[PDB]
Amino acid sequence: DEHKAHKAILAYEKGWLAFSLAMLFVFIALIAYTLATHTAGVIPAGKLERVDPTTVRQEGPWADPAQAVVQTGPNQYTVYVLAFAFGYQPNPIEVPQGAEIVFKITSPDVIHGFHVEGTNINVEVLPGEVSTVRYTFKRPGEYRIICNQYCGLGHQNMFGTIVVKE
Amino acid sequence: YEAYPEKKATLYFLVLGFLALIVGSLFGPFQALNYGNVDAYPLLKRLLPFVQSYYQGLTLHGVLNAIVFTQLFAQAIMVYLPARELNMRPNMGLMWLSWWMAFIGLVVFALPLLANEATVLYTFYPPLKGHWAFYLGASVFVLSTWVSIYIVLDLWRRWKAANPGKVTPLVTYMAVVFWLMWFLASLGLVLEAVLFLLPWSFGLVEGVDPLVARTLFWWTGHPIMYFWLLPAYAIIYTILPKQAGGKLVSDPMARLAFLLFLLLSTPVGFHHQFADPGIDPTWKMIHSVLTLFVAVPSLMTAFTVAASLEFAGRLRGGRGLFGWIRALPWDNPAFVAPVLGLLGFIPGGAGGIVNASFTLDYVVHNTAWVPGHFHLQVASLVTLTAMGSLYWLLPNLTGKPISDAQRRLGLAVVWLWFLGMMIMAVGLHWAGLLNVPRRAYIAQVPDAYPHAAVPMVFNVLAGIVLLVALLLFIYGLFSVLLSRKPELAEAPLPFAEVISGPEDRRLVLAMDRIGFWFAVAAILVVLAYGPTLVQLFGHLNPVPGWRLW
Amino acid sequence: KPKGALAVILVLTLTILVFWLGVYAVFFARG
Ligand code: HAS
Ligand code: HEM
Ligand SMILES: CCCCCCCC/C=C\CCCCCCCC(=O)OC[C@H](O)CO
Ligand code: CUA
Ligand SMILES: [O-][O-]
Ligand SMILES: [Cu+2]
Repeated sequence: DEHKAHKAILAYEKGWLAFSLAMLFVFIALIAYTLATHTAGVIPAGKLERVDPTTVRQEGPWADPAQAVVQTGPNQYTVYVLAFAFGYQPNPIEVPQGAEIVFKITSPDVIHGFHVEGTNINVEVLPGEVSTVRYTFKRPGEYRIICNQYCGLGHQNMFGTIVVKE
Repeated sequence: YEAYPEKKATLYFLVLGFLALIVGSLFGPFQALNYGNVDAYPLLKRLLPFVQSYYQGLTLHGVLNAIVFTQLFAQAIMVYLPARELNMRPNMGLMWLSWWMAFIGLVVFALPLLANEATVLYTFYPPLKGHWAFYLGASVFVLSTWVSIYIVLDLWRRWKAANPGKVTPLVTYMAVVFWLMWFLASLGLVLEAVLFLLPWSFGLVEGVDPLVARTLFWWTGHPIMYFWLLPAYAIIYTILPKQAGGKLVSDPMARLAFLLFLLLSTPVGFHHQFADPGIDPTWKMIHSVLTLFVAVPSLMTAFTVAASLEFAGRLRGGRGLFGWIRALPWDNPAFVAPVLGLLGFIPGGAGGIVNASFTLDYVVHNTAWVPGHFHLQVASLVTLTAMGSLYWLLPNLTGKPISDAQRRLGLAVVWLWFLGMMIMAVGLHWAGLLNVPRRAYIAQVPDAYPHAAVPMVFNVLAGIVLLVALLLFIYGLFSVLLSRKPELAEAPLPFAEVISGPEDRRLVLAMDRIGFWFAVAAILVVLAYGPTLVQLFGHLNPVPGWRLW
Repeated sequence: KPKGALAVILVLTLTILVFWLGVYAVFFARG
């Protein structure tokens, strides 16, 4: 009874430990898949790319937000975003639909979030470093940026706008 | 009591723990209504006038609930339980040293916390700069564990010395792997505190590199959450079985779980840094894979623990596929709390698993999903487990008895707690799926998230439910504390028996080769963190601190 | 055999799967 129950419990726990292992693996395989696809653009470029948060608004690609959008391919644009306290430049960001958008986002004070609502673009922004993500907007229109990392008292109201052009 | 002075030290670690839970928790129902788009902060400010911002409360809440209370409890359990199993006395000098270190560190850190001087949340990321008293007070508090680590390794070796050629007793095996795992895990934050945080806050250096600090933090960051969970697992494993009316189905299966937590708790921390720049994707993919592995031991636990209960319930006449569930001791809160906690742990880890999968993390990162997920983890399973210990530990420690009525009030707190955590978990997951950011005073921007009107009602409800549960627990805790009957103090801890099947002596012995596994575990940390850290220290780029509150 | 245990892990699996497959759908929807 105790002898029998122990025999079965263990016998069956093993099946489960194999099944759970399999399921875990199939997940891994499905994560790997996405790694191979255009949807993985949103993963930040793990390349270090230091800048100086003190001077960034005076010199460089962040000093003039009216020039933050730069075409880099026949169908690709680079946008230079400053997430700050408490907002984003430029406002709005305007890109055409169907183009690959290389977001190069940095902070001048604290850490903010750059979470583009309705999209997969959700990347921490750290002062001193440029955070690089890639996205291609499919539907034209107005998307909202939300700061999802605590950045001081002005946090709840810290939003931005991306406007995708038909 | 003059013969078991470990009882008094254990007592203090518990009470201070519970105090911290209460004070921290006061802020919870307020954050709940906040995420239900309802602003009750006005009211609270009248009531507790030092509170200057939603965020000041959110610092207190996390610091006091997630850092202070959980650890005290870990310390209270994972020293005393092994001490009683081995029937041996702790180094009382050390045992007190550790308590004072915790109490002193806590008082010091509480001062700037209460003074609106370190409103940075429990993760304290630079370049947000808190008062030096916070980081020192934090450090001294956390270092208190090193003294606990010693005590238990002490006890361990002394026992082995008196008993060579014998396998480490269960609770003691769990406790030892626990602490050893914590040591490795603790280095990250120590390093962050010592190399970076302290000097900065003291003003020795002008700025800190936010990326390196996040990296060092999340070293300690993740395995700290297992350090939180394990003492509850220890109880669920080596006690719950008896309270449920049965036995633990497998000694070795429990050990395997714990061994896995030693090897797999630390090297997985990029999972908190999936949205961080300057960290190679390949390493993220690695850490994600390894994270997925560390789910195994809980998955294993799930079965070992469930089976133990089925057995417990069948012995009590349960017949059928469900019969055993209703056969269990549901009138006993010491039994109920943890079971309920494990229940909410299903959806809990289910979200953990998602969070862990890299690219899927971008769907949920930094949204209310997260808090919704982890409240099932720490604020439920662990908290509940520690709650039901009132009904078996406390009498064990103080002689004082649990009246019949107090028991019933216990069931109430436990149940309403569990229910509140469920309800809130719905609202938050749902709200995070609608993009509502975590860590935001959203009720102050009330026209910002209209699509989130449904889940918001769950939030509010959860708020009031959990206010009632907390209130009840306060009343009840103080009704037990401020109550000594003789046999209740000297009677044994409800350590369960183990079911009789030839075990795996071969594996139990292997697992007992602890020196070996400790090194293995450490090598993994070097392999998994090493490369990235070298590249990150090579290219340090500190930045000015800010105080935006 | 341990029917209850199996039952519990059946609920565990389904939950995990609903949770996981769900977010993955949402990942690809936002992609
Ligand atoms: C107590 C503390 C916590 C534990 C344990 C925990 C476990 C894990 N977590 Fe986590 N964690 C993550 C992944 C996981 C995974 C893979 C696990 C695993 O350990 C999960 C394993 C669990 C299971 C697979 C469940 C097994 C089920 C059991 C054991 C119950 C069985 C029921 C029974 C037997 C009842 C029977 C009863 C009857 C009577 C029928 C990730 C990413 O990969 C994120 C980052 C999210 C982001 O983007 O910020 C994260 C975020 C956090 C945060 C936020 C930190 C912050 O403030 O930024 C907190 C506090 C936290 C706490 C905790 N979480 N986690
Ligand atoms: C009366 C019960 C409590 C309620 C209503 C509650 C509610 C809240 C809410 C709504 C938040 C999210 C606030 C936000 O993201 O802006 C939160 C976060 C938090 N809670 Fe609690 N909770 C309570 C008890 C606990 C306890 C027991 C712990 C763990 C021991 C805890 C752990 C956490 C942590 C770690 C945070 C994250 C803080 C941060 O982001 O800095 N909760 N809770
Ligand atoms: C939105 C969700 C909010 C609602 C919350 C739902 C979550 C699950 C609740 C309880 C699980 C309890 C299941 C097991 C039942 C325990 C009761 C029992 O078996 O009692 C026996 C009875 O006393 C004869 O002796
Ligand atoms: Cu910027 Cu939060
Ligand atoms: O942190 O799990
Ligand atoms: Cu983690």
